[PDB]
Amino acid sequence: DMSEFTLKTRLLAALKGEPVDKVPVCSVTQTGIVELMDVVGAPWPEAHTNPELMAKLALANHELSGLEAVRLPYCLTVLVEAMGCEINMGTKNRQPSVTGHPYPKDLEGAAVPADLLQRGRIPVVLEAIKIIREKVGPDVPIVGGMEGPVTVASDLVSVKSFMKWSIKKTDLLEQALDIATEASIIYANAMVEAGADVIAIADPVASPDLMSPDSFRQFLKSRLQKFASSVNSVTVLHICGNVNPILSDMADCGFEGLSVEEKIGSAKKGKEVIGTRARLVGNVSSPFTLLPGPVDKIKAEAKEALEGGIDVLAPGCGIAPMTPLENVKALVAARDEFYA
Ligand SMILES: O=S(=O)(O)CCS
Ligand SMILES: [Zn+2]
Repeated sequence: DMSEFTLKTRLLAALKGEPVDKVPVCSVTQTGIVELMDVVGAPWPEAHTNPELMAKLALANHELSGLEAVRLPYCLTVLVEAMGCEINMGTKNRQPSVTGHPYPKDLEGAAVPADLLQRGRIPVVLEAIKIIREKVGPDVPIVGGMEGPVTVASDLVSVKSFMKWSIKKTDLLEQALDIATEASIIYANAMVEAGADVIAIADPVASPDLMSPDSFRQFLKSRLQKFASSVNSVTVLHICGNVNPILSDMADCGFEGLSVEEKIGSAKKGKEVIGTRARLVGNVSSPFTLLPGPVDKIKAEAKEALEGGIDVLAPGCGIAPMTPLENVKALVAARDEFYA
C-alpha cells in the first residue's frame, strides 16, 4: 500500500500522522502569485470575485509549480465581509484587508444571519471549489482557507476593542467569540459540502504577538476546539509569529495539523513539545526566504524542516505575491532531492 498514494491520500495520511511514502509538499496558506496571474490570465483583484478566475489562479500554482494541493481563496476577508465588515479589495499584488468594523462598542444586532452562505463572496468561493474539483479530479486535494474564529471576532469588533475587552469586558469578548465561531463552522462545513478535503484556518490574531498565551488558554482555545470538532473534515490551524508558548495548546485544539512559521525555530523544536497530539506543517519563511530566494537557501531551509520531522512541507505563511514561480518550484525540488 505504500506504493499506491495519490496526492490526496498522501496529504490526509500525513496530516493524520499515518505512515506515508514521503512528506507531501504544498501550501495551506494563500497561493496567488503575480507571475502566475500573468501566465494564466487571472489577476487580483478580479480573481477574488470571479469563480472561474479564482479557480484558474489556484490551479496554476499546482499544475505549473508542483505544489501537491490546490488552495483557495486569497485573503482573510470573505467571511468577515459577509458578517458586515467593510473591505478594501487591494490591488494586483496587495491582498484585500478589513477597513470597517461593524461592532466596535457592543454586539447589539450581531447574530449569525440565516442567509449567511448567500452573502458577499461566499457563493464565489463555494462555486470556485466545485470548478477546481472539475479541473483536478478527486485525487488531488483541495484546501479551503479562511480567517479563523479569533480573527473573525476581532474583525467584527476592531482589534482595539477585542484587546480592551479581553481585560475589561470579558463577557462581551466571549459573546463576540461565540458568534464568530458559529459563523466560522457554518462556512467551513459549506466548503466541505462543496468539495474541500481540508479546511485550513488562519488565525493571526490568536498569535502571542497580539494576544497573551494566558488569554489564548482562558478564552481562545475553547472556541478553536469547538471549531475543529464541529467541522466535518480534516483541519489545519495556522497561527503566525512566535507561537512556541502556545504550541502545545494549539496541539490540544482538535486540528490534525498545525501550520507555523520559521519563528518557532526548527521544525524539530516544535515536534518536541507537541508529541503525537498533532502534526506539524511548514515552515519555510515566506517573506525572508521564499520571496527573495535564492533557490539554494529555499532548499536548505526546506531540508532542515524535513530532517526535523515536518509532516507537511509548506511555506510558513501566505506566499508573498511577488514570489517567483521558480522559488515555489524550489520548495518542491527540495522534497524530491531529500528522498534521493
Ligand atoms: O494565507 S494568508 O496569506 O491569506 C493569511 C496568513 S495569516
Ligand atoms: Zn500567517
